[PDB]
Amino acid sequence: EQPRVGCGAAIVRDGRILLIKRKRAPEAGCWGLPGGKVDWLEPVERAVCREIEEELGIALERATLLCVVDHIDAANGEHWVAPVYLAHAFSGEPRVVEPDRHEALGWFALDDLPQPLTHATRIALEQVT
Repeated sequence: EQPRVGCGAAIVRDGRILLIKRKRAPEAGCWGLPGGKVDWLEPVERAVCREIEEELGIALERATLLCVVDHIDAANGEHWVAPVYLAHAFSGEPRVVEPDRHEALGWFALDDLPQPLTHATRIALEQVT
């Protein structure tokens, strides 16, 4: 019926980005930015923090707006619009908190990215560098 609101985080340290590999559709088997849906009555920035905490077990500090991703896929019947925030700083150490949803995690150099990447990640990366 109508477009849904998502969000994401581009977590970058030392010219490397933190990517997580999805097990489940959509975009199953792709490496991508952490993120997810914004909940009813939740500010978008509190959603980025919560969702990265839920997925990676870390707490973002000082995340700034980077871009907005259109995820339009008429064939599979979905439309998400997803603001993506850049973060250089956080507390805790990243881990796959939910083994049912993700099966790998890593720091990758922006010139040597893994494949395949989620659409959201390709668009985000065109902004960063």
